[PDB]
Amino acid sequence: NCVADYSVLYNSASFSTFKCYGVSPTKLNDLCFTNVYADSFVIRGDEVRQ
Amino acid sequence: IAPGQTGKIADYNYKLPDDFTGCVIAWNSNNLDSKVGGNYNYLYRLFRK
Repeated sequence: NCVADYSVLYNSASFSTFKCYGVSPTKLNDLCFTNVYADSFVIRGDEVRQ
Repeated sequence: IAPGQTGKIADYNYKLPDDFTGCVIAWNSNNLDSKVGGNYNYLYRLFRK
């Protein structure tokens, strides 16, 4: 029930890929999904691909 | 500079389509430049609308 505001990832830098989307990426929008399972933690940082 | 990218520099700062299947050479190495006396001649064009 939020504004979404897909103005990140393409923003700043670093980050990771997605590999889990549909078609026409951009700021996603259009389809606004159903849930946001926001998970937070800290990793060693070298793994990344793990 | 790769397919699927959506960063501002990808299109906002500098326009470069990600569907190219040829060859684009955009390296990153100071080497020759080595300009320590305020090398501001190369603009950025951050303000894009």
